[PDB]
Amino acid sequence: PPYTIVYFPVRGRCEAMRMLLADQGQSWKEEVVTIDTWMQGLLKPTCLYGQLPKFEDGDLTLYQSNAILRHLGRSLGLYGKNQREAAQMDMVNDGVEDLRGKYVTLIYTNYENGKNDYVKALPGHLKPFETLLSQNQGGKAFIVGDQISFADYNLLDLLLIHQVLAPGCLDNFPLLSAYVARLSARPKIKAFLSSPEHVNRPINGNGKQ
Amino acid sequence: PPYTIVYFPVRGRCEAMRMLLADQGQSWKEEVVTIDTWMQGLLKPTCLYGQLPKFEDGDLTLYQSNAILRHLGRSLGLYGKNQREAAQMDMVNDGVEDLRGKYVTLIYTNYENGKNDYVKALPGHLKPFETLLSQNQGGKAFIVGDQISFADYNLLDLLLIHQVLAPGCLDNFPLLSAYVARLSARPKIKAFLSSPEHVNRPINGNGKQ
Ligand SMILES: N[C@@H](CCC(=O)N[C@@H](CSCc1ccc([N+](=O)[O-])cc1)C(=O)NCC(=O)O)C(=O)O
Ligand SMILES: N[C@@H](CCC(=O)N[C@@H](CSCc1ccc([N+](=O)[O-])cc1)C(=O)NCC(=O)O)C(=O)O
Repeated sequence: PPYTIVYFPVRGRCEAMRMLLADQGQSWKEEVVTIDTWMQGLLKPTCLYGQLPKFEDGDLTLYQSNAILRHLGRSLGLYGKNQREAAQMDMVNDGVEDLRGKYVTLIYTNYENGKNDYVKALPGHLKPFETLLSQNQGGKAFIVGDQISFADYNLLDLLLIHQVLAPGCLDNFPLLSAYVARLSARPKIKAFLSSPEHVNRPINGNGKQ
Repeated sequence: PPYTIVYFPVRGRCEAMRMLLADQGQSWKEEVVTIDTWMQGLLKPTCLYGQLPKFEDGDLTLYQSNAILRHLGRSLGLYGKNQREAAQMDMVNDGVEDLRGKYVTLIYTNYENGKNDYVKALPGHLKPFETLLSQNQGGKAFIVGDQISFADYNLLDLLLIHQVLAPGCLDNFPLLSAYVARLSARPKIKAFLSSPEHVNRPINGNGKQ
């Protein structure tokens, strides 16, 4: 510490880590970068890959949203209790990323014509997560193990944004519906989901949701 | 152990882990699944996400190529010496994945028309890796730290396949050119790169390279 998040004035690839820090009683400094500030002309600070977000933990600067999640997962003890749980948590997080990549592609490159085809193929992509829950204590606890991990926060966010995209996409998935209701019920998270800084902030950076 | 890899008869998303195991004196069992075997019916829905590869370490089954790399990175001690190096190794591996995703998109969905545009934008994507090397002992050692990690194996593979795609794409990058020559010089890897099981195996699953 201290923690600092540099990103656009949207949820996107930072709402997951913002939920993690908030649930673990942590506090961070929000540093906004408008699209005007980003793209305008000759301006280049030191963006490794040229994109955002950028995280700062004490005197450690990091890039890549998932690399940041795994960092907080190691330092804050949210990466399982053994090798098996660690590997399974990566397998799950990667699956979440694959679907998140598709969602981003839809919103930014083919929202109008692709929406119908996306929502139609969606139940096929959400099914694996449903299967994972049943295999672990009947989906009573978390995606992997007994305690909450970084994978749970990323998965929760993926499902929350898909409920806005497709209103009843979880109806055919009992476990996933209860899983979202359960994790949202947690006092720390609930406070965040009902916070002005979260509500007033749009999901994506183009008005499409 | 024992180690087992289930995948298509191509390099693709498994040549990196095959180099890692080979360099660490490990031995695995190769289990091939033809495209014909893929299209069947009842004997098919057994894959978590519905894709490959599938790795087996003793009595631990895993999916997602990157999750498998990180697993071998923890058990075989190829994940750095501290938190900083671990986070930086993830940041690098994720960058490699982003470019690998683009490469796969080109080869399978737009090889004919997209090739020229890809090769033209390529030097902009390889630049970050060049910058990383100079920042670490002038690119004398490895991508991160003093010892070889899983990130190095994945990066080496990404560059090797891009040299086939675009013959002189590394000419403008001194450090990356020496980095590939150095890691390829390693006796264990060199033996693998000159092995029949590797040579006779095509890079992608559609004849395009
Ligand atoms: N693999 C990377 C991808 C990072 C990424 O997508 N970065 C985007 C922001 S997320 C998507 C996004 C982009 C822009 C806005 N906006 O409001 O302007 C909102 C959301 C970016 O920097 N875009 C600008 C650029 O490429 O130069 C990661 O996970 O960190
Ligand atoms: N994010 C995942 C992606 C896995 C993946 O790309 N799986 C592909 C194989 S790699 C690319 C590939 C595909 C097919 C062949 N082939 O010879 O038929 C070769 C390579 C697959 O299962 N494709 C079939 C399907 O989607 O059902 C990971 O890294 O594991």
